[PDB]
Amino acid sequence: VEEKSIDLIQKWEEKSREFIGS
Repeated sequence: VEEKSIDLIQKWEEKSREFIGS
């Protein structure tokens, strides 16, 4: 299994944007 991990570090690629966004 290695799909769950991709969700935890993809959500982070949107999190990054949450940075300077807020």
